Amino acid sequence: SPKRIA
Amino acid sequence: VPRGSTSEVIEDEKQFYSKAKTYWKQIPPTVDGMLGGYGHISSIDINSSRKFLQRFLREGPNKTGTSCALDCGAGIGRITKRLLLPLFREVDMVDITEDFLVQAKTYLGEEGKRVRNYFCCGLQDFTPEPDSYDVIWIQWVIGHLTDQHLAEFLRRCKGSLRPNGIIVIKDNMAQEGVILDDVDSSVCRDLDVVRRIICSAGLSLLAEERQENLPDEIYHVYSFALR
Ligand SMILES: Nc1ncnc2c1ncn2[C@@H]1O[C@H](CSCC[C@H](N)C(=O)O)[C@@H](O)[C@H]1O
Repeated sequence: SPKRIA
Repeated sequence: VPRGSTSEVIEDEKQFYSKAKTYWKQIPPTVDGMLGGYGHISSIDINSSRKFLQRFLREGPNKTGTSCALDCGAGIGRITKRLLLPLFREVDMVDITEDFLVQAKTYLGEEGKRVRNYFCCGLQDFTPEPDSYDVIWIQWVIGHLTDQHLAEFLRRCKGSLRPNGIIVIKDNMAQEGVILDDVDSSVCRDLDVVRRIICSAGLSLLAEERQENLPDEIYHVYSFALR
């Protein structure tokens, strides 16, 4: 999915 | 030194695939589930994808047809519903998660009667029929394949394109290198890595576009049109 940059 | 291949970041390939399967089995079969808590961005995404795709549907020698599309990692059919069904006579879906394809039959409603094949399979195990698809749409799933399996899948996709057909990849891109997410069991690759893999598959770029109007905090998303 689209996701927060780790 | 950044990593340039999945073989630098995947400890155990069988576990990389098995953990991802378990992960998706426990995600709700909803748009918000498909988008990782970002269900709200779906309309921004679909509008952009539509504009991107329409560039290839113009009349002329190279016009992409509108008989059949393949939605890869389709999930419940978010993209099938809003982008592909309106533009293609038929659509096939492929996804590893059976519960999503079952949900799709409800989610897609009456228009879903034009979904022809629901393939429940990993992309790494899927060989699309030769000469079958005008558009092969691969969105938010390439990070679930190893580099070797991604290259191989793209080769198989090339063989399944109708004359004038295209493959579209739309996915998360890393600023640099190849980054493992060990929770969903996926990787995020930089643009150079993805382009390398595309080239390895015997494909060329027709167009590349960054997705605009996304939340600042998420990975950048790019679309690539290939043949
Ligand atoms: N190896 C694999 N082969 C095929 N599908 C996979 C896969 N690994 C994960 N998936 C599927 O990838 C999807 C990621 S969520 C994104 C869904 C859809 N592309 C959309 O943008 O709405 C899930 O439906 C999940 O089941």
